[PDB]
Amino acid sequence: DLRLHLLLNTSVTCNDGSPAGYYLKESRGSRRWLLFLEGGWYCFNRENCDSRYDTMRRLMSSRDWPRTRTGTGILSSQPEENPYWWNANMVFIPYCSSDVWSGASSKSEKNEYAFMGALIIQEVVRELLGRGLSGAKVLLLAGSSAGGTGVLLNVDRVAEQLEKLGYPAIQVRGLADSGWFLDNKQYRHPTEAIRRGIRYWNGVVPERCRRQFQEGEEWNCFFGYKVYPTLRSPVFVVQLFDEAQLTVDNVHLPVQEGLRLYIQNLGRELRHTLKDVPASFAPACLSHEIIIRSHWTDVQVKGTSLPRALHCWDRSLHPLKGCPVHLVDSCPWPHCNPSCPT
Ligand SMILES: Nc1ccccc1OCc1ccccc1
Ligand SMILES: *[C@@H]1O[C@H](CO)[C@@H](O)[C@H](O)[C@H]1NC(C)=O
Repeated sequence: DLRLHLLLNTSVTCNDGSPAGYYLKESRGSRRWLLFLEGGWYCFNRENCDSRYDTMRRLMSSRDWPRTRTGTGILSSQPEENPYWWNANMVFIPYCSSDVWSGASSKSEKNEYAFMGALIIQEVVRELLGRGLSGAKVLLLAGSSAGGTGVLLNVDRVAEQLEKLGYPAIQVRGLADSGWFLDNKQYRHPTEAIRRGIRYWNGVVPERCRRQFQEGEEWNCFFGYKVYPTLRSPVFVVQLFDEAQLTVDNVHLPVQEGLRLYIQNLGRELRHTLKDVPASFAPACLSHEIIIRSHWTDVQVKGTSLPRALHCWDRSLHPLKGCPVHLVDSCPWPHCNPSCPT
């Protein structure tokens, strides 16, 4: 169980103006800190956000949040469930801003909703420094789905925040799970929704990526293969046949030739975008998310599991014999890897 803390600065808020927060379980014998960003799609205009407020309200408000949450997967404290970081300080940051963690705009007489994802992350970091984060050696910013894209947009800002506050010895790193998407052609007839959302949210993207693509084109920085080369912090990417990617591509699974080629080309393109990413784990499976699932230990690429690959990453940041960090499947069809989830 991680315990809820609502933010002391009550001007940093969920969509509806209620306080944002975080769930914490401390481990005083450890200098490692794991901050996990929840996902859950997004909303991009007044009518679409009103719909979400009716039937997905925990993703827009803290009013009904429980006082505790169970840590699962990489957030478990049990070595059998979490071979990687079972002894770490654990933080779960709920997603209540509907802005893929990019916003910095308050509720006002002009704005029915507040979109403060980027500021929520900053304020969680700032309040944690008083509860032990000041003594950390490593801060791992992790996240799944919209939270995985949120890692890519925020990891370098966290590094900058800690340097300017006077903690230059804390090593900031990122782990982006199921947040690496392609702006490809649909199978039957996305970038428009992000382009509209960014204006609706006052969304912010990393500075080097913003300077490459310039005004009006910041939406490009929500796509992993375009924003990742601009990042300075070390980032491990977990992603080949992602179900959210296929949903936006209008693919629903006796497969004819046209769809067979479409699916095989998608896997080849994903593989291509990861060729020059040295810390990555990309199995040939149809699935979505992995790192907070209890059975995240079962899947393997080339004989190496995800917890092992992350441990090898840690060792590399002190090539390694028998402990690889770049693991991408080469076979071309979903589930050609025998260890894919059932
Ligand atoms: N909405 C969004 C949010 C984050 C990153 C990209 C995004 O574009 C939409 C999208 C395109 C392809 C596959 C999945 C989603
Ligand atoms: C509370 O958060 C807001 C938004 O980031 C900021 O303007 C303000 O400085 C914060 N308050 C304090 C006391 O730090």
